[PDB]
Amino acid sequence: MQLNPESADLRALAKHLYDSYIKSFPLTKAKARAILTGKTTDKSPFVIYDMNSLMMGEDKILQEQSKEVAIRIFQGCQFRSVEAVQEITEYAKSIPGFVNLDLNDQVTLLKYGVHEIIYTMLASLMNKDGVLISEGQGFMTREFLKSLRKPFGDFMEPKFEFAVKFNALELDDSDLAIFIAVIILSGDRPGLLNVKPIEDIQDNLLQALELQLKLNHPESSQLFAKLLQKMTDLRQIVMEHVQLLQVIKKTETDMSLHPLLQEIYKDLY
Amino acid sequence: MQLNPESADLRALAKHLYDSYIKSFPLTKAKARAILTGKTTDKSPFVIYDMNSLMMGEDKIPLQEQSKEVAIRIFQGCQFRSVEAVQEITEYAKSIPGFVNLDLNDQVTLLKYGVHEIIYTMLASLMNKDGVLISEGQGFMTREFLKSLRKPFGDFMEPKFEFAVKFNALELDDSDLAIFIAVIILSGDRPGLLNVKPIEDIQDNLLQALELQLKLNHPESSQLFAKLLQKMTDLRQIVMEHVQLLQVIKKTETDMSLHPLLQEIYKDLY
Repeated sequence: MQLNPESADLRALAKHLYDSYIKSFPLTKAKARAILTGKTTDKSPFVIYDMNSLMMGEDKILQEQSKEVAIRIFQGCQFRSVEAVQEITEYAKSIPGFVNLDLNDQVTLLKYGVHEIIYTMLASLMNKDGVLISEGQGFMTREFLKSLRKPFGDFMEPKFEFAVKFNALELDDSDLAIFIAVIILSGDRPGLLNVKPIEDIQDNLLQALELQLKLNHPESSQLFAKLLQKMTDLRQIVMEHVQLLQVIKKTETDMSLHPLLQEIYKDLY
Repeated sequence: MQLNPESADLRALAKHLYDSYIKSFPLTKAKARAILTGKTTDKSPFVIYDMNSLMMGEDKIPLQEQSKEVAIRIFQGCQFRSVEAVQEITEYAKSIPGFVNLDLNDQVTLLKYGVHEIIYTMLASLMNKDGVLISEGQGFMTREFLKSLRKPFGDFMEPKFEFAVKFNALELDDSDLAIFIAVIILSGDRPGLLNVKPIEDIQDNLLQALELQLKLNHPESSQLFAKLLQKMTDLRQIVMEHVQLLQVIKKTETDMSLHPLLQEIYKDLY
């Protein structure tokens, strides 16, 4: 490793991705950690730890029902998911060379990868106790999400399980900006014609990420390998999610989905 | 990259894994590629490209519907080998430095989730754009023939062929495969394990060994380490779509049994 024009360019590529990551995503890992440790005073979130804390929290964010509780939560998860797909698309277009690829392959790269990004970025909002909700305005506890009516008391546990392992790597927004870009640009997704120009964009991004982690994480040896193996855990989560979603469409027929999400989930896994 | 005691040890770890890989697996990539390119002069396999080539081929290896009878036998022969393969992988796993000293419940666990990932990584060595070597180089079944089989069997081999194409383009050899296989086995993030600390401790070395092997052996391929690691993603997807498909053949066909060794592996998996 040395200071040469190629290394200087890999840093330039890294800065670019970071600046566009900041421009695309409003709730950054730095921003969310600050809240999660109480370093901010403006963003003091309400904690939803039970039913009585949820009903009071709905005032900020029939006679009696617990079914309406699991329905309302799940709908709000897909409410944010749609807003998130918009940001990821805005971001994807800023990756050097993405636009100049086949548009039918741009559609493809975003179709399979959007969910992997969603969950990578969701871990930034999480801790062993719970998740930040409503752009940092609320905090829903892990155990509360777990107590929800079957089979909803299981749709968030794999994300929390992942989040714990991922967060132990101690990555920052500068590292996440390259990693997110790496995930998008993959030459092993189905329905791709031009894998050659994609694998060349990713080769640069991987070269950029390897250097970023070398400079930023002197302590973590084999982090590059560790971070790359998390893409395996992300695919499993995306797969177990669509597998769980088929149970919602079947067992509880009266549970609709947004047409933007309906197109993504169609003919996926 | 430098020559120091740690690097010398990583090479020793690499040699060890290769020598046990050779001892465990009889049909190596080198061996299979020679058959596939007609460089061997004895192992001349019979090509099964349709129905008539299969019947004549069955002479070399039920009044029911022909298309159903043929799909059933093929699918059974895929699992007959799969069993023989699990035995080889287990023999290999025991040779990885530190595997035996771990928890035996964790040893059972690691092999439970990883055996299928290895099976498919090693299956790609027997494959080319045209088909797959069957019965240890005695036969060659075509991709398109496997694709024509009665629903939903005409779909169980396509993901393996798709993978194989991408994996083989990396141009790995038995030395590289020997470390990669070992890396897959020592996966930390699997269910039913509490001793993640010693498991990760083994994989960190294996990964360090693989990074050096690819650096020395593949001077041309600059991000081969990153590329090869991303294939573990494709392997998990295949193992997942496989168990998901296996569910269909039991619900569709009541008269479709499985070997008790495989029955234990697939149980409570994905």
